[PDB]
Amino acid sequence: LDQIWDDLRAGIQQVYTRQSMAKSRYMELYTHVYNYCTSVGLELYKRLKEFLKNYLTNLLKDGEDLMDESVLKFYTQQWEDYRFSSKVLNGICAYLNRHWVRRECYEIYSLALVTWRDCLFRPLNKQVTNAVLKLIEKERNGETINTRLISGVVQSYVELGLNEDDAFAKGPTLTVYKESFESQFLADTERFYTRESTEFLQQNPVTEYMKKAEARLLEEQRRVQVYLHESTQDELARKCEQVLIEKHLEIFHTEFQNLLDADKNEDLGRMYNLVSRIQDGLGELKKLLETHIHNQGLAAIEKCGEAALNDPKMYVQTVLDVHKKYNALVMSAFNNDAGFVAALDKACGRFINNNAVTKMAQSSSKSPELLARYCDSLLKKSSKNPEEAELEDTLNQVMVVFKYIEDKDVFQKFYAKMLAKRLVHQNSASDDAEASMISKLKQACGFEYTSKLQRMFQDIGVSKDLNEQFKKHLTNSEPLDLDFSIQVLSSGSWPFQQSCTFALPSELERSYQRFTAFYASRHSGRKLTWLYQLSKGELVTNCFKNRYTLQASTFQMAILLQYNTEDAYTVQQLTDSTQIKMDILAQVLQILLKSKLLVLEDENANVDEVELKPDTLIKLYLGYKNKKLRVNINVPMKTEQKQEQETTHKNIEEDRKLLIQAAIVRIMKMRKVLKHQQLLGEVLTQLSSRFKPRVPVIKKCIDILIEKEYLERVDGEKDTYSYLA
Amino acid sequence: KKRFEVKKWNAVALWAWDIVVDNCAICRNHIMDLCIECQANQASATSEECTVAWGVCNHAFHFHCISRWLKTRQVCPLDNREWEFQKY
Ligand SMILES: [Zn+2]
Ligand SMILES: [Zn+2]
Ligand SMILES: [Zn+2]
Repeated sequence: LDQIWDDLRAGIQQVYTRQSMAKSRYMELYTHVYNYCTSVGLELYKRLKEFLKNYLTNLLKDGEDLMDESVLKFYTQQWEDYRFSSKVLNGICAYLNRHWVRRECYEIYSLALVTWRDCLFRPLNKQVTNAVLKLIEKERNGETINTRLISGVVQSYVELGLNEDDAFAKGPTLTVYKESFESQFLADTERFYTRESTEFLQQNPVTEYMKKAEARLLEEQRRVQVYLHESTQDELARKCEQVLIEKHLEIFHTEFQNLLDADKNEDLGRMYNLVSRIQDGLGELKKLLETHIHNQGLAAIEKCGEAALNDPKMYVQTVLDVHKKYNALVMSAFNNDAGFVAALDKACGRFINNNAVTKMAQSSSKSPELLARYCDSLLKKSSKNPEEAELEDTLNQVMVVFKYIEDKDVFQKFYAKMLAKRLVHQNSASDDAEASMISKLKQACGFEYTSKLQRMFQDIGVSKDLNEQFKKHLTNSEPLDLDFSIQVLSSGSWPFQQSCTFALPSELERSYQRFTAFYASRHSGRKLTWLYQLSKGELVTNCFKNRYTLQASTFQMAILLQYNTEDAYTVQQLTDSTQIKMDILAQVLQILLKSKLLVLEDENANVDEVELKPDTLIKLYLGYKNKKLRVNINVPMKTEQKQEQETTHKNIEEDRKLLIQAAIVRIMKMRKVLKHQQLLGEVLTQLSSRFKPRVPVIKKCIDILIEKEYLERVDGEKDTYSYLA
Repeated sequence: KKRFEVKKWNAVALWAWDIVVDNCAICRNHIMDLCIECQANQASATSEECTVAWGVCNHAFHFHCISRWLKTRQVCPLDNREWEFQKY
């Protein structure tokens, strides 16, 4: 009764600001209560709550309305000494908490806290927090701050999370924290930087802004691991982010660009990581770098120009420069972010298939050509040789450019007409070079792509074999007068073209008939068509006051062996004896003249410009003299290379048509009845991997496919066709 | 005086099959712009397209003379085994 409560309070009034009271006191207090609940004793709690609800009201009286860094030095220590005591008090009321509170079917310490948010539901919710912010505002400087002053404050509101009846609290209590602080924290923190952002924004640098707004973000993260609670950090961060990065994006985009125009590159990394944060942040930088490098490329080649147009190393190289340049940027400053790798790739693709170069040449397809021509210049017998890895490496580079080639049919087709010649003439740099190229290309475009490159190869080993068969057949009952050697290529597997009606000069009759005989001993019917436009042979002179070994084309040898008799023939004369078409003689005579084995009547004639007329004499120049014994005058027409490129390109145009038809039919079969647009669309979907047909070309194929009755229009329907078998 | 003597000579030759030129084979009438179908049905795009289609067996016929066989049989109208194409 009123007895134990008078002395119980006597102690409870002491358990606070405890003078290290002897355990004798607690023991009394404990059983003081043990009995008070046995004499329900419900009243006791009623007394306790009252005692608490009072002491604090009185506590508030002190420090009453004294916001600040006042409540600081205060609300901390106060909550502190209160806590412990309330803790000790629960330990005391223990018996109470037991048999009273399970009877429900309301602890004291809890009561202690609830009783405290009635010190909160007053000054300490409102001005104290607004003190904390005052201290926190020392984000700028100062020190020092004494985190301890805020930690207690914080851990308080956290703890006072609430406890008026849920039982215990499933997730974190943390309703008071946010609503009494977190909310009031963030809002006040934003303005800080929102003022400093715009402050800086105008007074300092787009570089020395990120550098800072970078660090502060870090700080804000720091000041949460020590004046926290756990997620006020991302929410805190999510906030400082919006304030530093992303309402400043346009204030960053214009800067990002300049950071490109100047290779100022760690400025881009921070530019990135910052925007990396904001969701959908890169979306634009990814378009700026995308469109940016595109320029660089479209420019760096633009400089080269009329040169690049005919200089593969330069063209391909200038390209592999812009690429390998900006690639390392994405790998570096942009953390090889696939999104930014796309930018690069999309741009590279854009300017590799279209640029000052292709424009001049008037066609996207030059690019693959120049990439073809490059490789050949690379797989061709080099003046010396190239270092293994070196080649293999550049060859792996050519493939980076290839990776963006739109007309890969064009590349392939060239790389083919080129391998042809290289194979045909044992003129390859390293054999393992080709072998690697073919592989390097097989990977992307499968065996099918490289099949023909391999057919040619394997078909060449054969010829080598058969040649021996003949070289052997010689040291047999059959001796040949001159060093003979032949390449017997499968009319089907090579890209050659028989020839220009030759007359086979006598000195070659023997070797022709013999091997022609020797080949009879193989394929009963097999036809040999002798590619004279492509055959070697050497000449050895006795007429010039020096011994030259002319390395010459068969046509040159033909016209040259002609001088073994009457000395100076007009053009008509050679085009009758050699039986080699004027159109072709002239260009060859052009060459023979340019090397002065031949010299025309007029010693001033600029052979390299003069026009050959049937009647124009072609004197053998006997005074001839070369700075070399063994001269290789077999560089045919200069123009040939042009007609090759030309005729070889047109050889493709007609080849895309068939592949296109062969798609239409393919599609029209699978579909049976289809609308124009969809038909067209499909065609692309198909052919993209090799080349993007131009609608008007397909449109053409469609008709051809109708004429050839493979598919017809559906009478009484706008743009529709039916697969008619 | 004026003397050149052939010391070396590297020739190059294609090797076909020789069920002769005589014509095409699967329409037979020389590997000309004929192939039969185009000749009569001339002045049509389908004619201005007539080329040789090289086998793999090395028999080759006009493109058409074969396109138009395949819609039916795939084997090679001269070497039993199937077609393959290559070169135009
Ligand atoms: Zn035919
Ligand atoms: Zn035809
Ligand atoms: Zn065949």
